[PDB]
Amino acid sequence: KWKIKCIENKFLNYRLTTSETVVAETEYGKVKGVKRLTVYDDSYYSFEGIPYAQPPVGELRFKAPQRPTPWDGVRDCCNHKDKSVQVDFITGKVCGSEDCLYLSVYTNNLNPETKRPVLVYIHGGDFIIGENHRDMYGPDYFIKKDVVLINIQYRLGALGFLSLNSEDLNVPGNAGLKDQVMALRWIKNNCANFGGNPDNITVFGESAGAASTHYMMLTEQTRGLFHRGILMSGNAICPWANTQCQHRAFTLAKLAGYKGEDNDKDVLEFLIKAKPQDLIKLEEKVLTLEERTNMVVFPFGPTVEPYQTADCVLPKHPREMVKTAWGNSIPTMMGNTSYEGLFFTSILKQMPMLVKELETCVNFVPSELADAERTAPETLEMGAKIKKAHVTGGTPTADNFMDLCSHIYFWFPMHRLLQLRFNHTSGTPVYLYRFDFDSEDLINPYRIMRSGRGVKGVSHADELSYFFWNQLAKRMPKESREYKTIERMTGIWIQFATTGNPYSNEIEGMENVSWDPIKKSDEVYKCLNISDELKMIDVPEMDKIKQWESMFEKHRDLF
Repeated sequence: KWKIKCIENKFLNYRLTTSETVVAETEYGKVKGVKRLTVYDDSYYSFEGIPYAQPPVGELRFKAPQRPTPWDGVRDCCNHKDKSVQVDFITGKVCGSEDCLYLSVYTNNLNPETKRPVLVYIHGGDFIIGENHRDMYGPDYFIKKDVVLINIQYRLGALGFLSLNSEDLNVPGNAGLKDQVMALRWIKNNCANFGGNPDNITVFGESAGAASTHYMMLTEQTRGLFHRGILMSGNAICPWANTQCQHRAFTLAKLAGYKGEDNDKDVLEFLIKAKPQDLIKLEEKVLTLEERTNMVVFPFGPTVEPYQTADCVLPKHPREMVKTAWGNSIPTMMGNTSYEGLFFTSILKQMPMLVKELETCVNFVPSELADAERTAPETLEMGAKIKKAHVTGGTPTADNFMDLCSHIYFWFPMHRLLQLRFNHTSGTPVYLYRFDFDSEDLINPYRIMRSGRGVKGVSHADELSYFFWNQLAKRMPKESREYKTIERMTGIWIQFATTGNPYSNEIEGMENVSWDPIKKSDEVYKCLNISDELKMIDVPEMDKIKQWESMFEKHRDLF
C-alpha cells in the first residue's frame, strides 16, 4: 500500500503550492510556472513539462527525436508530465506514456540573463525505469542556493533503445541518448531565459544517469555543451551500461505475438503497430539463458551503432570513445558509496543459490576476457583472481557476493576509466568522493527495492536522499546529522558546479580538507570520505581494485 503514500504525498504537494505564478520564455513559446514551498519553508519557481522534442509517437517511435512544434499563448508548466513507459518498480504494472520528452526547471527566483550556475540531473534506473517527477527528485534542497536546477526525461527500454542493423530503416539505436542530446542542446539555448549561465552548465547523474552523463561527455554530438561533469556510481564503461541488442528486436516482437520472420523491416513494422505497454511488459523475458549466464542484465540499452548517421551518439565502444572525448577536458568528479553491493540484498534472499557463483567466479570475468562457454581454463584462472579478492572463508557468503558486486559494477569500471583517461586529457582535474554516511532516518524508495529496512551499510543510491526531496523523506531538525549531510552534499555539488573545484571553506567540517585531484602517477587513489566527518583518505577499495586489474596481466591491451 505505497498507493496511499502516493496519495498523501499528492496532498502534501497541494499544501506546498502557492498562488503565485510567473511566465518565462523558451525558443518554442512561453511557459507558466508556479512558486512552491518546501517543508523547510524555502520557496522556488517550478516549471515542469517543458517539451524539448516532438512526442515520439506513430512513425516517430524508435527514431531519433525531432524538434517540437512552437506554440502561441502560454503553455501550462505548473504540473508534471508522464514518465516514459515502464514497469512500475513497486506495483509491477506498466505506467507512463510515450509522450514523455520533457524537462523541468527549478530556481528560487526568476532573473533572466543573470548567469546563475546551471545543474542538469539525468536520472538512473538501468535505462528501463525512472522519471523527473518530484516524488523522487524534488529540487527542495538545491533551491536553497541561487542555482538553476534542471531534471530531464528521456525514452526508456525498447522504446528508447531498439537497434536494427538495416541502414534503410534509420533505427540505429540509442534514441534515448539522442533525447538527452536534444535536451542538453535545449538547455544551452534556453537556460538564460530562466536566469542560468549557458557558459557554466554542470551535468550530473547517478547509476544509469552517471553512465548517461559520461556518454554525454564522450559523444561528439554534445561537444562543448557543458562545463563540469559528476559521475555518481557509474560510467559508460560499466558492463551494465551498454549491450549489443540488434538481434533482440525479433525476440521482443515474437514474444508480443509477431507472426513473421527475422528481417528488420517486417519486425519494425510489427513493433510500430504494437501497443507500447505490451512491448515494455515483455522486455523482462527477452534475454536468453546464455545471455543471462554471461551477465547481460538488460536486453535493450545503449549500443554501438551499426552504421553512421547525422545524429549518431555511439559510433564505437565507449572504451574507444574515451580516447578522443571532448569531456576529458572538463572538470570531473566521480565517486561511489561505501557498500554499493548492498543493493543486491533482496535478490540474494530470494535466490540464495546465487552464492554458488562464487565457487569459481567464472560468470563475473569481464566478457572481453571470457569465452562464451565460460569453461576455458583461462577463464577459470581469471575467476580465481576474483574469488581471491572477495571470498573470505571457505563456503562463499552473501556478503562476499555483495562486496564483489560493488567492484564488478562500480569500483573496477571507475579505475579502468581513470587509467584509460589519463592517457589522453589536457590535464583537467578529476576529484574522487566516497559516500559513507549511514542513516535510516532519511531514506528514499531505493531502500524499499533492496529490502533495506533495518539494514546497516551505505548501499547504491542511498546518497540520493541528501540531494533530492522524495515522498518518503521527512523534515529533519537543523542540528541533525542528516540535515548537515544535506547541506554538505548539495553544497559540495554546487561549489563544484560553480568553480570546477569541490572545496569550499563555507561548508561545515570541510575547512581542514585538502582535496587534491587524482594524478597519473598516483598508485593509491585518495578520496573525500563523507561520513559524519569529512576526511581525505586512501580509497579503502584500492587493494581489491588492483586484484581485479591483475586479471588483465595477460591481456594488457584490453585493460
